[PDB]
Amino acid sequence: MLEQPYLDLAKKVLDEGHFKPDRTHTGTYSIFGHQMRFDLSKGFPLLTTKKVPFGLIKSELLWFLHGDTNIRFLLQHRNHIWDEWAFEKWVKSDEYHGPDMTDFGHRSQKDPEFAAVYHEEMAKFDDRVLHDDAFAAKYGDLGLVYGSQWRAWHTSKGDTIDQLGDVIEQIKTHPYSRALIVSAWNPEDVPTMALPPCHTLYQFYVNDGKLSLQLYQRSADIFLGVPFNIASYALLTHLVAHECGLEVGEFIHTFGDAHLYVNHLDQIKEQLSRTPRPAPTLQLNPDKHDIFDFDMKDIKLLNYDPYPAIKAPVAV
Amino acid sequence: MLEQPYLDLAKKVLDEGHFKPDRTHTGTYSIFGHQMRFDLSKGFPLLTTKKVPFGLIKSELLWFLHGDTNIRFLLQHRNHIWDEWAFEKWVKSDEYHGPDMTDFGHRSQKDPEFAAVYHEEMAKFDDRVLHDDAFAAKYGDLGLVYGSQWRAWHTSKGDTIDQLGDVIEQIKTHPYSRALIVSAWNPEDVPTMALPPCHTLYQFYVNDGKLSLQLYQRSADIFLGVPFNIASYALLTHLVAHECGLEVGEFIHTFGDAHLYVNHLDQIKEQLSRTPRPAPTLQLNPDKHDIFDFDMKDIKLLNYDPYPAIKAPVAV
Ligand SMILES: O=c1ccn([C@H]2C[C@H](O)[C@@H](COP(=O)(O)O)O2)c(=O)[nH]1
Ligand SMILES: O=c1ccn([C@H]2C[C@H](O)[C@@H](COP(=O)(O)O)O2)c(=O)[nH]1
Repeated sequence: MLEQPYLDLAKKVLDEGHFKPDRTHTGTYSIFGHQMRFDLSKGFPLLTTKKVPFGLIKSELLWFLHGDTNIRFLLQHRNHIWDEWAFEKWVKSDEYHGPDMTDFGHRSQKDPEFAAVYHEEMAKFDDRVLHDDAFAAKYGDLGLVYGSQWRAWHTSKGDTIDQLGDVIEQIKTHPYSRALIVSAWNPEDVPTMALPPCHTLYQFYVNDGKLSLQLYQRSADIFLGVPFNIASYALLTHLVAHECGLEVGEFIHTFGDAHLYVNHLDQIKEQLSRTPRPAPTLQLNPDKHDIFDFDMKDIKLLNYDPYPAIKAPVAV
Repeated sequence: MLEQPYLDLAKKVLDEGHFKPDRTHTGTYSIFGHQMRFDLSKGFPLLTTKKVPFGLIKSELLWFLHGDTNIRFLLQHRNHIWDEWAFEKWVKSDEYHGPDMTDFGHRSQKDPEFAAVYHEEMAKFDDRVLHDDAFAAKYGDLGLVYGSQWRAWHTSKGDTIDQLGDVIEQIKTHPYSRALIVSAWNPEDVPTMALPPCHTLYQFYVNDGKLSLQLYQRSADIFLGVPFNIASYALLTHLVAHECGLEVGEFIHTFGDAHLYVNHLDQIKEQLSRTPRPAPTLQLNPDKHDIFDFDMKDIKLLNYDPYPAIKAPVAV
């Protein structure tokens, strides 16, 4: 079926993936360099071998698409994918008066009581970002997250470039352009970032009237990351095609360091014994065409019928 | 043999490569998305199925390595790879008093006399850049060529970053870093460039004590470009390893738009009937270690024994 390339990457890593020490304190089995591709005319590459929440994907993408850097948008749609990053800022600031929270991610993963204290504090934070406009403005704003690199690349003139909106125009005028690239990697900022963009750079290509996208990920966590990463960019490819009145082609996923955290081995294995089902089908709103103005209800997933979810530890 | 991956890309493009209109006015057969890899412990991937001038590769690389943007360095080593770009600037400037030269590349490819006039003017230019220090400084300096993007990324503070020297330090301190990336793609400059960098971005990786590099090329001309592109980055990988006291691993070559100009079909075909020979062997100077201070005589190619050269039209 459609998702086989994923399953083959997992198998691949389990076999010849070498043990390499990673930034976190968990180990990894990894390979360097891998291309994988999905034919979007065959369906949406949302894994059926485990329930992946399409909502977190759909709302996070619109977030980037709006050039939004404030977590407040995510939280209103019950998306806490980025909470961790806002919170850490809030914690080491002068206005924080409460439990230590140092190394919170590790400490919570290691202490029962702490985790509960953590969720009380993070619960407080999420309420402040939601209601206190000044708080949201001072702590919910991440600054350098995708939607900013995509839609507001700050120039040396202090100006700002809409990389994405710009390339979409070139796609409509010079479809045969071999430079329809959007990059999220800025050398001046990357050395002072908690996490440089994993999704370094992507490229569009148009031939025979159908759109294609190739993403370059410098670091991927197979079991947890990739299932989300694939759906995000396959979805981007759809929306861009919708806008450009083009047909959908292929999503090519190139990798740098593709890895599997050792604390995920049993889970990946169990998944590897499941039989892919017929991939779901995506439906974008026919009437709406400005994908920058698209909202939740304009993107639908039909016939998604996956296997139960596989819970697994997040590495630290 | 070693170069089979190249030959397979060529075969691949000839078979399912679709005809796509390109920027120039020649046509192309192309594919979007391709990974190819070479095991540098097996030898240097300099094609034996046709004589590729290692010198133009070796001297151009040192050029980039020195953060040099002035063509004057190339010309002293009889390298005219970049002349075309300096010259065009010189031509449309106030100080140019001579034959029209408009569209010179095409006009020369189309007129016998013109071509001779062209080579007289370009001969003049090359002598001025070589001897007139102010001329060299005003016309030989390209400004935004690789060695600048690599070793002097201009920041928004007007400052300058040595991307390359910086990553080499991280390789020596955090070998297991999944962010050892050097990028040559700057969104603010790319929309005002004759040719945005084809060699968009590369990534290093270290495991089991041996270095690896993966290059991402957004546009490749199989017959003419790639044979040079491969040797350039395989060589970079060697020098970086030499510096870091590491072993050499693999060169992974990912592609965006890989193409074959139709005016190269007979030539590629003829090459495809040749039988690869044993790949040559590279030797870097054992005593010298600062690769930024390396010069010609510190890099040697042993046992290179290729088939005759294949002359073919440059597309325009
Ligand atoms: O969408 C994403 C975002 C992150 N990661 C992972 C990759 C690594 O596991 C970690 C980033 O590690 P570093 O390369 O920064 O060290 O986060 C993914 O797999 N997918
Ligand atoms: O080292 C190089 C440099 C350039 N090119 C080619 C790729 C294309 O043939 C042309 C650049 O075309 P655009 O993508 O800019 O349109 O130059 C190569 O193959 N190898």
